[PDB]
Amino acid sequence: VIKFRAGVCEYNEDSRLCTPIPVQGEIEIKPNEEEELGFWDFEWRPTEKPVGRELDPISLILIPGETMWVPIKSSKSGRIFALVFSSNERYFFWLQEKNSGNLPLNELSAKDKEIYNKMIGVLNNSS
Amino acid sequence: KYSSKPYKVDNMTRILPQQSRYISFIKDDRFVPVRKFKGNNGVVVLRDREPKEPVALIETVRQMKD
Repeated sequence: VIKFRAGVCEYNEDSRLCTPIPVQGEIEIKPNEEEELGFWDFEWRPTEKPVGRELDPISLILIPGETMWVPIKSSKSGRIFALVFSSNERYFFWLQEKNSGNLPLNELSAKDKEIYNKMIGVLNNSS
Repeated sequence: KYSSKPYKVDNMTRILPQQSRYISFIKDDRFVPVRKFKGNNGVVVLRDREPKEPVALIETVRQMKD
């Protein structure tokens, strides 16, 4: 699929959060378990121990056509990868590694140029 | 024997099933007796009445996936 560094941790229905929660890992955008549906499954898997807690709600489904990317507007110190759709189906994206520094006015974050270029693009595609 | 004094090692080691029964769980931590030691020593069990408190903490490999 399209793999990116990015950890699990709470979605945060409202209220800019991103508790640490273990769930250390890697993020993959795929277009489902069927691998053709316009809904996009957010596949996690641990690569960094996860505190023995899973923190995956037996797949998290991606509602289609309404994905805004908030990369760090609503900054609150370093990266929490935030999914705006109607600012209430909000999905929260945790940070385990801390590579490529904090670099200013790309995300406003702590893990910038790579994950943003991969992230936007994966969002736009229907396949 | 038994005499009720401090002893050199009383957690883990080699020990003996027979000797384990002379080493019995103290009420003087967060770990509480309810059996005066079980009498068995193949699965342990002292009853913890004061969860997530001082009285050691050294995760095993079972707590890296559970």
